[PDB]
Parts: sequence; structure tokens; C-alpha cells
Amino acid sequence: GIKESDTGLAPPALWDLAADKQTLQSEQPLQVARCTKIINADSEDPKYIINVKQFAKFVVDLSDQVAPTDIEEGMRVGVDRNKYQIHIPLPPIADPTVTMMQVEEKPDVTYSDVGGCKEQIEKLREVVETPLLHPERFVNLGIEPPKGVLLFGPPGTGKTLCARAVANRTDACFIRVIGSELVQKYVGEGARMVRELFEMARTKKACLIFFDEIDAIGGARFDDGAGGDNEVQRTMLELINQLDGFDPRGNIKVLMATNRPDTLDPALMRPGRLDRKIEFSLPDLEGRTHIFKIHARSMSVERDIRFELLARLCPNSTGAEIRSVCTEAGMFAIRARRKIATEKDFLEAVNKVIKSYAK
Amino acid sequence: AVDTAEQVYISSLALLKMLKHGRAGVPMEVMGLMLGEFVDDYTVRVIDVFAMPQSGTGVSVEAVDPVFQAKMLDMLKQTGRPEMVVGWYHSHPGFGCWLSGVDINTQQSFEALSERAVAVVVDPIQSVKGKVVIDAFRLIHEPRQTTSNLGHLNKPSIQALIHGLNRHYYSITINYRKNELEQKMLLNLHKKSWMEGLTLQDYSEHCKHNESVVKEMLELAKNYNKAVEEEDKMTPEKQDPKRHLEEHVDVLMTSNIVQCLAAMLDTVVFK
Amino acid sequence: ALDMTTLTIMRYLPREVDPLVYNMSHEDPGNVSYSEIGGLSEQIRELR
Amino acid sequence: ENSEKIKVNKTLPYLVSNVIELLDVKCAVIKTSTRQTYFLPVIGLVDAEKLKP
Ligand SMILES: Nc1ncnc2c1ncn2[C@@H]1O[C@H](COP(=O)(O)OP(=O)(O)O)[C@@H](O)[C@H]1O
Ligand SMILES: [Zn+2]
Repeated sequence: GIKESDTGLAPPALWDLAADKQTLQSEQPLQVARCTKIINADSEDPKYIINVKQFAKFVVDLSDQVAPTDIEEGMRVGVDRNKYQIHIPLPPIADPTVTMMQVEEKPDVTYSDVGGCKEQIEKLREVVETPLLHPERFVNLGIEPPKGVLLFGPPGTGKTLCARAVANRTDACFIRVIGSELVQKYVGEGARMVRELFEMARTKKACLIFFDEIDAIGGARFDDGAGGDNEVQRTMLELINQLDGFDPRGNIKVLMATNRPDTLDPALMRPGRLDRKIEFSLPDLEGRTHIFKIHARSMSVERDIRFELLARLCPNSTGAEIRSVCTEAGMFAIRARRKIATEKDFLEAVNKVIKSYAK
Repeated sequence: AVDTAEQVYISSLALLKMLKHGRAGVPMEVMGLMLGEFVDDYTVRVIDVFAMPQSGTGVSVEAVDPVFQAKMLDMLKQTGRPEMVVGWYHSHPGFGCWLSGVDINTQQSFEALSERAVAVVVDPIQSVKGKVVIDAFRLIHEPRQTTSNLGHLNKPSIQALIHGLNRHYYSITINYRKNELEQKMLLNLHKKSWMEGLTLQDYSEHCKHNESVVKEMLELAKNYNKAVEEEDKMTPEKQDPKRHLEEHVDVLMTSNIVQCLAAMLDTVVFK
Repeated sequence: ALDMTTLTIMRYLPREVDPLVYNMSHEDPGNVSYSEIGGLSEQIRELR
Repeated sequence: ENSEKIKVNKTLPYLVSNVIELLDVKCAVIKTSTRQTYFLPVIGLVDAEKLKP
């Protein structure tokens, strides 16, 4: 017999009738082009520019079923085959890479997920959470509510997660960005990506945006490099100088972070960019205890642990390593094939760092 | 009888407006109307054709300006043309005689107009150099055929069959109403005049023409000494010496004899 | 330039194209004169 | 009627193109957005002074 070549098709009871034939013989398919430049001589015979990629660009108009109330610059429009009059504005695209910076909803983080640094996230909330949820004290006492703050602490430890807890309780859409997502082999557009990001966030019903390694982004000009991987110098000020602060900012909340603050541009440091600065350190003894208290939820263990002694067996250390050690006690269970973790697993998992990372 | 393979007659006088209008509107599907008569069920004849100016809608029913045509028919019937409009035509430059989605709807009105109006398609840019591309169509199995007439014609061409009888429309065989009066009148356009036939061309140019072949005959003479030297009875390949000798001989002799004959006749006439 | 229909040569044209070269040939320096030069004498004269 | 023919034969959607220089033997050169090239013996519905090649 003959072999099928991955042709699809549903069974007969699921298609056709006269509906499909009438639809195909009646409705004109629409080609897709980009829009531009509403000619707008007097705003009742506006006309537009369109671009059919690799084919042409045209001056066109609308079919009266649609109105200029729905057409803007670019706007992704769709027209018919022969007279190319605007029939539909097509929905936005997921290409602009904003999607890969999105969290898009209340993060799975709360104000107790922070490992001891609750002091810092609370002083954070005074400048982002308080001046959106508690505006009864800012403008009456004189100044419009602030919206943006920076963080800097231990090596890549917990910093970003604070933003997630805030965006959770703020009930805010969340975006998180790194310098890499403002960079491509194609140049110039890297600056335009921040412009796109702020615009697409303001198309959301107000949004919270966060940046990491802001040292690599908020770092000032380096002229004496004489070239090299120079794209930074083209893009970074379009953050720093097009960024807004407490006063010039629309309905948007912004948060910064980096492990290295000494190199940051004072322009980021000054207002119009930053409304507060916060410092962190290696988790203190209370902090280290509280991190293990948090992670006792993160596994199934013999929950009689002396976390109070585990946090002290850790000398000056981070809290990301605490998560790694908890998963390492998980490793202890796995290598022993044990259905549950135990205090000995926690102890020698701590020593996995404390001894072998510090022997 | 419900109409069959049938036949359509077009006057030569109608035909030339079909092409002149088409070659005028080389960028556009220019259109117009035909006057004629559904003389009988077996055939329809068209006499006289008037094109009509541009409409921004292109080929369509609204391309017909009712004011213009009504007075155009009014002017025509006054000057002796009482025929009704039996069909409409439009140009299709760059593609053959077939009906598009607008055309079928346009024609569908015309059948809805009286009984059996017929469309005509002209492609004036490939209708060139003696080639003509014209056909007639009508919408609705075509009723019972009673003669091999449509069996004689080539079956609907693929470029038209892709939009052919699946759209329940069919061709009607073209034919021409030329008469002995029109035939010799059109022939008289290119019929030679007496001084034209007695022109002696140019003796110096004749030598140029003579050399243009004699030099070639030197090569084919060498090439004739190649065909005769490969007499081993090998596979067929007419080429090189064999044929090209004979056509060049034909033109060369008729050139010299006629030039000398006309000069000889010129020598006798004028003294 | 050729016919759209038959492509037979309708006309010959002045050779070559380009708006950029036009922009390089249609900018005006304004009104200047050799007397309106700061007495570079020799220099100016050499360029003449 | 001249104006109303011209109006009804603007056709509403139309191509875009880049202007190229003019000539007197008044008549201009054009490059399409389809990267085709054409010569207009008559420029059309715009006077010469609207133009920049
Ligand atoms: N004590 C802690 N509590 C919660 N999360 C932590 C802690 N320490 C480290 N992290 C981890 O840090 C990660 C992101 O924060 P971080 O890397 O510090 O941001 P930044 O890149 O700005 O330093 C999260 O995946 C989180 O799991
Ligand atoms: Zn048509």
C-alpha cells in the first residue's frame, strides 16, 4: 500500500458543509504589510503608506469598514490583493523580545522570601510600594510619589528576588532585563529596545520593570577604549538619559540592581533616574537562619532540623549558596535513594561548601 | 432549441476597433460594447463596435456610463445603426481569453439583461505579428450538441481551462463576416502600385546584396565538401551545406533576374 | 528608454543617473568674489 | 469635467517611488519602490517646482 507523507486532515463529521465552500468563494484573503505616515491632509481623507516587504511600498487608504480611530504608525495592517485598501489592523507581535524579559504577572515571591534583608525590602517599599498604594503623604507634603530605586549587595545573591516580592504585592506586571537583551549584532537598535520596552510596558495597565547588572548598563562613557565591543556607548545613555525619575515618570514603576555600584554613572545615581539607594551584605546570622526557615518549605525533610546551628556553621556566606545547599541535601537523599532528607544531609551539604569550597 | 455549440460572427469592421482600443489601453483592461443581433439560435453576428472611456473601477457593470451609451446608441441609431447591444468586450493584456471573478459577474448581468449576451476577450499585446487571440464566452453541461463544429476547435486552452467550464462558462467559435468588397479594399492597402513595382532598387546596393550571399556561398562550397566527404551513411543530423545552399540560391537568383528584367523593361519603355 | 508594450527603444537618454551627484552639483556657495578674499594674492592667483 | 475625470482617475491606492532628474527632450526619471525604473515623458499632476530629484 501507499504511505502517507504527514498530510493531516480531520474525519468527515468534522468539516465542510456549505459553510467552507461559501466562505472560500466569498471572502477575499488579506495580504499583510506594515503601515506608516498617515498622509492626513485634513483628517477626513487621510490616506497612509504601506510596505509589503521585499515587494513594494504604496500609498493606500482605508476600507470604510475600518476607521482612522484604529490606525497608527506601523500598526501591522492587512489589505486585499488588488486595491490594497486597509481592511484590518493586525494584532501586535511577540518578536520585540519583550516577551523574554516578561514575568507578566504577580511573581511567586512574597515579602518573607527575602533572606533576612526584610529591612532593605521594607525601605524599598517606602519608595515604590508606599508611593503607589499609600499616596496620602507625598504630594500633599510636597513631592509627587517616587517610583524607582537601586539595590546592591552580595555576589548575585537574592537581589533580583526582592523585586519579585514587591511586584507580587504591588499586583504589578513584571519585566526583568539584562544588558544582553539590549544588544544584537545589529547596532543602534539596542538603544531602541529600551524605548520599545517602556512603550510596551505603558501599553500594559501600568507595569514594573527591573534591571540587573546595571553597572554594565548604567556605567558611564569610556573614551580611552578606542573601539572594541563599543555598542555600550551607543545604547547605555538611551537608558540613562531617556530614563525618567520620580517627577518625569508616567504610570510606571522601575527598580535597579547590580553587585558593583562604584562604576555607576552619577546620572543614574542622581534623581530623574533613582529615588533611593539600598545596600546589602552577606546574610547575617538572623538572615542565614531565616533563609533555612524559608527553604524548610522547599523540600520534604525530617523537619526536626537545627537550622540555628547550620546558619552558624556557615561563616560569612551568601544565601544563594543556602538554596544550593538545600538542593544539595536533596542530592544527599538522591545518592542514598532516600525518600526524604534529614539533618545529617543538611549538615554535610552545608559542609559541601564550607569544607570543599573553603578548604 | 436551447443553444448549442453554435457560432459567432464578427465583422472585420468590428474587429479593428477591438484591437485599436486594446493597443490604446496597453496598461489597462479597457472595455467597450458591441452592436449586433441574435439573428438566430445557431449564430450571432456583430456589426460595429464602440469603445468607451476609462472608469476608475476598471472592468465592471459600473464601468458603463448609462448617459454616454444611451446617447451613443442614440447618435448611432440616428446615423443608421439601430442595432441593440448584443455583448460587451474588454482587454486582457498579458494573459489569454478567460473570465476573472469580476468578468463572470459582469457577464452574469448581461445574461440577466436580455437572454444570451456574449462577452469577448482581447489580449492586444500577444495579439501581434499576425497572431490574434480572441474568443467569446457565455455562462449558464452545454445543451445538446448537434454538429461536430465545436469538436473541430481546439479544446479550451489550459490558461483558460484553469478558469474554464468549472465556472460553468464555455467558448463560442469566432468567425468573420468579411466580404469581397472589404477583402479587396483591405488588400488594396498593400497592393503594389505601378511605379513601386517598377522600382529598380539600387545597383550599388544590389552588389552589396550579391556579395552578402556570394561570400557565404564560398563557405557553403567548402561546407559542401564536408557533407559529401562524410558519406559513411551515419545518423541524420539538411544542416550546414545542404539546405542553406538552396534557400540562398533562391533569393540570389530572383534578386538578379528581377533587377535585370525590370532594367531591361525600363530600357524598352522609355524611348 | 523603451516602450512598455514592445520594448523597442523609444529614446536614448543622457548617460547615467543619481540624486546624490545632483545634490553635489546643486548647492550654492553664495555670492563671493576674488576681491572678497583676504588678500591671499599669490595663493589666489596661483589657483587661477 | 476635466477636474472630475482627473479626480475619478486618481485611483486612490498608488505606488511610491524615488525621483530622478529631469530633461527637456520637462520629462523625468523615476525609480519604483519595487526597484523598477521608468521614464515619464510627462511628469503628471505635479508641476516642475514641487520636484526635487
Ligand atoms: N537569601 C535568598 N533568598 C531568596 N533568594 C535568593 C537568596 N539568595 C539568593 N537568591 C537567588 O538569587 C536569584 C536572583 O537574585 P540575584 O541574582 O541576587 O539578582 P542580581 O543579579 O541583581 O544580583 C534568585 O534566583 C534567588 O533564588
Ligand atoms: Zn476582465
